[PDB]
Amino acid sequence: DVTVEMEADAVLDAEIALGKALPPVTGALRTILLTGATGFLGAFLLEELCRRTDARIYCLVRSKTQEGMNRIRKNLESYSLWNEALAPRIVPVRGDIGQPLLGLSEKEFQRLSEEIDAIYHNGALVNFLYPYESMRAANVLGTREILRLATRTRIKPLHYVSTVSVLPLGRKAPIREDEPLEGPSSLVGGYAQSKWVAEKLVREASRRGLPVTILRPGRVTGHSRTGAWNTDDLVCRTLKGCVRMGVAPSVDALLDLTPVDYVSSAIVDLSMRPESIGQTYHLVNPQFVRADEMWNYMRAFGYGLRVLPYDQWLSELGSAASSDSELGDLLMFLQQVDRSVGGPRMVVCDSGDTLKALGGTGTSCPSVDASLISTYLSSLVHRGFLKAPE
Amino acid sequence: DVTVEMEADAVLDAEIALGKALPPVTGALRTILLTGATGFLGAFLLEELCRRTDARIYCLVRSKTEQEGMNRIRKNLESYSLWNEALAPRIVPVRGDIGQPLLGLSEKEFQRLSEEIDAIYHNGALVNFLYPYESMRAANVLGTREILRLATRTRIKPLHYVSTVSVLPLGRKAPIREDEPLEGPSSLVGGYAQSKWVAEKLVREASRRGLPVTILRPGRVTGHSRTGAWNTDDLVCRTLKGCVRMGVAPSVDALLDLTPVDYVSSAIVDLSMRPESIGQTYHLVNPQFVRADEMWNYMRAFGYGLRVLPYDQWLSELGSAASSDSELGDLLMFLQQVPPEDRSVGGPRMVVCDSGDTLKALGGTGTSCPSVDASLISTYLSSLVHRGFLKAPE
Ligand SMILES: NC(=O)C1=CN([C@@H]2O[C@H](COP(=O)(O)OP(=O)(O)OC[C@H]3O[C@@H](n4cnc5c(N)ncnc54)[C@H](OP(=O)(O)O)[C@@H]3O)[C@@H](O)[C@H]2O)C=CC1
Ligand SMILES: NC(=O)C1=CN([C@@H]2O[C@H](COP(=O)(O)OP(=O)(O)OC[C@H]3O[C@@H](n4cnc5c(N)ncnc54)[C@H](OP(=O)(O)O)[C@@H]3O)[C@@H](O)[C@H]2O)C=CC1
Repeated sequence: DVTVEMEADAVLDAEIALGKALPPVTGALRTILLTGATGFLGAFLLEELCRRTDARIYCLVRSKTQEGMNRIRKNLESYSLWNEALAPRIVPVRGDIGQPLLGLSEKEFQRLSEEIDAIYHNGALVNFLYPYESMRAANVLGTREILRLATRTRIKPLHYVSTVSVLPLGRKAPIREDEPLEGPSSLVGGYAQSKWVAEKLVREASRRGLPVTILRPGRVTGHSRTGAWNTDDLVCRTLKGCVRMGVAPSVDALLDLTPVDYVSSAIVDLSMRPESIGQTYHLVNPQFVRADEMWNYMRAFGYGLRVLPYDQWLSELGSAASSDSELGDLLMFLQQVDRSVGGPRMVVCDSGDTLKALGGTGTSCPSVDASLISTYLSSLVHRGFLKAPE
Repeated sequence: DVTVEMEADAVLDAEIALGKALPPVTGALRTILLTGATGFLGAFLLEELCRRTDARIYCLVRSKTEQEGMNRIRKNLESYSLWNEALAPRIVPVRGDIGQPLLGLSEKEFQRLSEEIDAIYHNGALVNFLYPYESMRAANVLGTREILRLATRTRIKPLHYVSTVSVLPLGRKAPIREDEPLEGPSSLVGGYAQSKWVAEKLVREASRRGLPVTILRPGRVTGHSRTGAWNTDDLVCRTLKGCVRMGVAPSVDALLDLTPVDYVSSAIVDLSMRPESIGQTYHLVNPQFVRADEMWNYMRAFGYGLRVLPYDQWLSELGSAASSDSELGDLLMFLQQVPPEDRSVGGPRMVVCDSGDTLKALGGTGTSCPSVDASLISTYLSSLVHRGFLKAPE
């Protein structure tokens, strides 16, 4: 039972504590550690942090070197977020969070525990096929070693990127941001299981006096103006799927789409508030969308789409899968546990405390309308992922 | 559930029968239809048939033009050290899709094929262990249905059908004999097993209706016993590279089966030209079982270090390893999908067959199954190292 190994992992080592660590900095941030800079959200996080702060962003990246900066640079460039002015703000740090001490020597880790003022832990292995064991190192031990730095030499505030996937599916009443964490058993998939464990670890460090914010994004999607978006995204995969065979599923679940520019603005905004310490926030769209509505938006852009019950739609996918290898790659994702006629289940959240904490900021989630979809679709079209609607 | 789809599908359409078709050739074969000439066994089949008959081999191949299909065929055999340019005039490439009605031919092309072809070796099939039954319904079931339609169109054509030992129930007290009929659908795991089960049900119905058919159930088919030739996309090649790469292997209960392709090829051709074979079913599997630890000993002997762990613990370390390793992750997907009974301590179950009826049929042919030993495994690994699939040892 995987649950037996999760519980054991959710225990934080006794020596991960404030102990005799010097107090957190009270002035402005001078140096920040960000993980996941070569990823989707990390890119907009990195760029947002350069804009809203004057701190040097230390970016932990997997690479063979000065090769880290190029990975970072390329990543931001793929989203239209890079300028040369960013280069001096960014300090790549060669590492691997799936290793002890983030893959640094004892000597390098000690130096880091002295230079870093605050931590934005965004890095994680996101994979919807792999079992728990696959993501144990990066997600569980990665977070454990983050807490180890956060408490080493001098206290460092931790802004932790978690997911709403830590909450049980198949629930009518949205989940409030203050409700405590449930059993490990209520969870499906190795990713959710790993993030569940990680958040347990973080909550333990918080209860032990480390200054921590917990941010649970929902389904994060493209930048609402430029439409910049990760095409390796399952949502993106699924979109091409339906397009290319001209049929979409009916699902009774309410759909959440949170543009990444909101999510990243929100993270920075909430991280800058002393009131956020100890708090959890659901960074999801305040406004939910229905299945058929997104289909309407997509027809309007020009793509034809027959609408089928989810079940009958997976069947057609199965058949088509024997045709395309990309369509098959998507079939593997959808062929697990949620396959019935009303679609897959998915969590529903309240974002009350978030909307409240952000009411005084210029940070508002974009609304999901036909205009946003067109921004997204046009982007995928112009970038070659999709063929232009006839 | 899918067994209900399976059962509906195992029903051979009414019109697929003998009726007014001219009887089968009784003279020498003039033309042969071979499916799957771009695949592994088909390459060896094609070479056996070319060597052992004087017929022209019509190879149904997926391509944009005929000359591309010929190039596809050509390249395949060469990858196995099977090609020879004397074979070119022997081969008649045939553009089509066995997952399409009439194999992807027009009514006119289909009628003309139904006039030319004297016998059918149906070896083409979608072999995929991740996809569901619905993904392989087209090639395996309706593909087989359409071949049976060809075999009964205009004039009768004997069919030699490559099935698989995987249509057989797993975990049974006795090695399944070639004589026992098919069990129900419910006890087959995986879309692949399920589509082949359906396909064999179809072929047996046609048989019952009087179509001359041979049913040939290969076991796990492996590299050529002398050259060591083998297709790397193979799940057994896949698995072996894994264990090598991560320096550990699982200890399993199951008796393993290894059948070199050159024995399968030859036995299929052999049995097919025996008139005693019609209506009969044969199990082309290695008569001698090998054990897990035996196999690990042969590869250590070749030079590869291998720790031995229990399947579940080996499977767990595979999980850990797949974090950074796409191809490791890829392999992990195959094994995680197997039902709990075959993901346990002793590892995956696997079927055990008898090949008595095959031995007698292949009394004196010079055709027998090579043995599994360090020597065979050395031939196998040298090839893969040479092909560059494997890094050499030490
Ligand atoms: N809709 C969404 O995408 C959601 C995201 N989140 C969370 O946001 C965070 C970012 O997700 P997202 O941007 O979408 O995913 P990405 O896969 O695009 O980015 C993952 C980042 O994590 C890095 N990473 C993974 N493993 C390691 C490792 N062992 N060592 C160092 N770096 C590593 C990756 O570096 P590398 O390039 O080397 O792989 C990459 O930069 C994650 O924690 C995710 O769980 C939460 C809810 C929803
Ligand atoms: N260990 C083994 O290999 C065993 C194999 N078998 C059976 O042997 C036969 C072939 O096995 P194997 O050689 O290993 O597999 P391969 O995948 O190597 O060969 C598959 C062959 O089938 C062709 N094929 C698949 N789909 C189509 C299609 N829609 N139209 C035309 N051709 C198609 C392929 O052509 P293309 O290249 O264009 O895809 C290819 O020529 C199968 O019937 C299999 O069930 C049975 C037991 C064991």
